[PDB]
Amino acid sequence: HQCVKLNDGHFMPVLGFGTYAPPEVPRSKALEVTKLAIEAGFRHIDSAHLYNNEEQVGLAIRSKIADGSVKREDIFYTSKLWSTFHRPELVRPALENSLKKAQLDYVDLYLIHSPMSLKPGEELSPTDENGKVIFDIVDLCTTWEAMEKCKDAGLAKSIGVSNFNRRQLEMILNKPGLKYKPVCNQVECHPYFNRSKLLDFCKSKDIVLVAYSALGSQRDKRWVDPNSPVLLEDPVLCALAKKHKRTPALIALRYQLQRGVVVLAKSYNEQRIRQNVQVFEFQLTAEDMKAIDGLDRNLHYFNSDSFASHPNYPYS
Ligand SMILES: NC(=O)c1ccc[n+]([C@@H]2O[C@H](COP(=O)([O-])OP(=O)(O)OC[C@H]3O[C@@H](n4cnc5c(N)ncnc54)[C@H](OP(=O)(O)O)[C@@H]3O)[C@@H](O)[C@H]2O)c1
Ligand SMILES: O=C(O)C1(c2ccc(-c3cc(Cl)cc(Cl)c3)c(F)c2)CC1
Repeated sequence: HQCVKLNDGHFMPVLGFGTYAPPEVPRSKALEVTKLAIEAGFRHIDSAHLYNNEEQVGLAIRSKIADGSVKREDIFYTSKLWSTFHRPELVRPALENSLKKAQLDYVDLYLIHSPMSLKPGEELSPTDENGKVIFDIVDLCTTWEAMEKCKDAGLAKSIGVSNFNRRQLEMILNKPGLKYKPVCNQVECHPYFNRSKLLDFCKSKDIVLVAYSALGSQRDKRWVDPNSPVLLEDPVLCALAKKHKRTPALIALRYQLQRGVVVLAKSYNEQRIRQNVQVFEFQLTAEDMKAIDGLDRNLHYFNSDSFASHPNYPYS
């Protein structure tokens, strides 16, 4: 039930529910499982305009609020500005549109989803006559300024970023007249890509690293190489799981918590959802932690093939 204090004074629960499902998963499932996650103890819910599920996620919270299970102030709710909305004048309207879909007065946290700005307009993934995604050039410091206006108007209690590397964080950090540092940076983080260098950097700046694909990602065929290793079949995680008689997933989650990383976990399965809350019931030894440290293989599960050429692609 622990939270971590953010550098603007707000608190964030260290365990979060990921809500993204691919589009073939029907939208009514996001409503169901967000309800199950709250019943199970999740209070930190991660969504995004890209996910096409914020209305369902908002309806889940409203329902659990109306049945007396939680109050609005107990729920930590996250959304993200998609990359077609980086131009500063589009940021407050994008946030306001998310608030209307979810039917909430504020978000607990608003993020820049990705630093790879994209052609503004209505399509989430605008593409040219030759199938290429269409980039756009935007000064992210102006985007950030508009983010800061959103906190001031109280529509976002906290603001942060996602998928930034060190050079992009410093750019916000070294901004003349910077009012609010980012509270966090949400990045792909798991034993095969542990981001120890970035984590050390964010720790020195009082910026929380938040892990996604902490369980090795959904291995979606649009993005993930089928030949890539399966995180949860890893013999060291499996050996550790038997020792504590937990599960591999639970080893992977506990690893992030003990190194001070806030960890997300997606599951659309009732039983696995309730299992993940058990991450608070045990602890790994310092030597288990070193063993997991040695799995790092610089492996990004997400294959960028029209994105590697983006000037702001963060694995450059
Ligand atoms: N900011 C970004 O760019 C970004 C990028 C990616 C993701 N995210 C967010 O963070 C979340 C990241 O997670 P992810 O979507 O990449 O998937 P993930 O958390 O890495 O999970 C991958 C798979 O593990 C399964 N799983 C969950 N619990 C399990 C358990 N106890 N035992 C065995 N398997 C289990 C799930 O399958 P089942 O559903 O069948 O249980 C899930 O599909 C996303 O949902 C999204 O909210 C953000
Ligand atoms: O859950 C998410 O946020 C998704 C996602 C997954 C990955 C990315 C992403 C991938 C690469 Cl290779 C690079 C960057 Cl900056 C973001 C992204 F922008 C969005 C699956 C929709």
